[PDB]
Amino acid sequence: MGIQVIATTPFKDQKPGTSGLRKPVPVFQQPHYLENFIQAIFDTIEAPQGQTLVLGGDGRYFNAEAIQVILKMAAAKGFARVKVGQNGILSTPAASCVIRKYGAVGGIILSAPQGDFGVKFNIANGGPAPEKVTNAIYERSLALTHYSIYTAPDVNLHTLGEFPLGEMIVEVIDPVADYQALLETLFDFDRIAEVIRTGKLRLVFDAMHAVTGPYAQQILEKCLGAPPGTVQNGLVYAHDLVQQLFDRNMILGANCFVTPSDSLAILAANAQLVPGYRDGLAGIARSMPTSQAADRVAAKLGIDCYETPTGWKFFGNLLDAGKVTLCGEESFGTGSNHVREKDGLWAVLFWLNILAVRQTPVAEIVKDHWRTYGRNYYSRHDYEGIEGDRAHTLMSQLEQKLPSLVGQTLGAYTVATADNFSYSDPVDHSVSQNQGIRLIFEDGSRIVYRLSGTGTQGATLRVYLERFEPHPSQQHLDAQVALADLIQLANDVANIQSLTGRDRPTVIT
Repeated sequence: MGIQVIATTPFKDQKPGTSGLRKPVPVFQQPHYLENFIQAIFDTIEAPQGQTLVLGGDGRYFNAEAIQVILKMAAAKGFARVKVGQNGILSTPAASCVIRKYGAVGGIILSAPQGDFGVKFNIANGGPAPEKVTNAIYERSLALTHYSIYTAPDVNLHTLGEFPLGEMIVEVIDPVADYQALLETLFDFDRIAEVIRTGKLRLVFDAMHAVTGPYAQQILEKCLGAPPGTVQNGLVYAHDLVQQLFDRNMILGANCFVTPSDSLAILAANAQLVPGYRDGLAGIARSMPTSQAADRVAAKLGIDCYETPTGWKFFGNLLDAGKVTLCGEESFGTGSNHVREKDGLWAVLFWLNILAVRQTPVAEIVKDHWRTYGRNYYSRHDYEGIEGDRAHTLMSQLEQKLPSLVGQTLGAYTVATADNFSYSDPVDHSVSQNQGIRLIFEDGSRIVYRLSGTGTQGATLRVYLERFEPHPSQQHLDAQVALADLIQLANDVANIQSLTGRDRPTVIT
């Protein structure tokens, strides 16, 4: 029955941030809440005329109804076509792939405190929206008096094809096809299927949930022949398997978790074993608080190693410019220039290709990596819920002390660098300042302090502890034992206990 203007009034906290707008499901269900935010997104696209929008999500409650609103608003917007996943299903790496392949203007990914609802906006290069766009969406969400939508019955998404909706085409694509074709240009799927068939080696992963869901289903079990039950539908630690180093399948059993910090280093050190990275890496990038494990690898390969502020956001300029091929973020995962997002399956397949070529279990690959490059012991200590400006007093009192720290020896560690991390973008030349305090020692060890959640009633102080151990006989300690000396130095110099009243960290990774 056609395009309609519908009056609305602003909501107050439609401020996206790093992963898009994440609110409890009832908050997104408020009348006009979703429409307000989607309207604010579309008002940043100026020339939708012949453009394509990508659309999908992770199933889960409210996604089905939300995709129907987004389609109907896209038709009113004037998009030529919306590539939407079958049954509304599209993963974040898949959407990044699909956006990049077809030149889409961007995409809306509906994925996600456990139980929240999330709306993410990705732009033309396939990556997350930069802050200048996110802030523009939030500001528009506070000034809107109306929105446009095409009133029509819901479009069925069970079967593939092109379906009309106004002047717009609703193309229901296979969620996995394009994305699996990209993964097949990067890895030897033949050799991966072989090492699963023999079933002698555990499966390795570095991002939580990488070995679950319908993508890991179709690729690992249906395509690559893994035994049913391998993929969970909605764990042994590699450091444990190395300590325990001093007939039935193995894939189907436990999966071996390698931290994103070490995984990025190992993957880069074995990159030339796989088809997609045989000619070599252009460079590596990690978020600043990620451990320096990949630094040691880049140095031996003679490639640059970029240190960016936390976010898969800053990786984008380096990947587009060809300065970087592999990248990783502490406690989040790894990825490459094949897409513009963290990719858990990519790392899982990349590990499985290494295991198939080197013919050796994960625990030996890791033990050998540390033998060659040294181990970067690495734990994060979170102090959650400090009040607002006591954490700010902690960071200021420490920032004050930093110039005098340089050159001095505190216990066993000599300070090479004590600074407030700033990043000058080698492409943007945009400076990001005050991204955390770094104590960098000459032996290669490090202590990093960052504040998070500034804006809430409370803030979280994060302390990153890193000890570099070159001696192979010292490379299988318990991480907290190995870090004990750096721990009590980090606490003393910052005066954590005296200035926050906390005796224990809240969380210790």
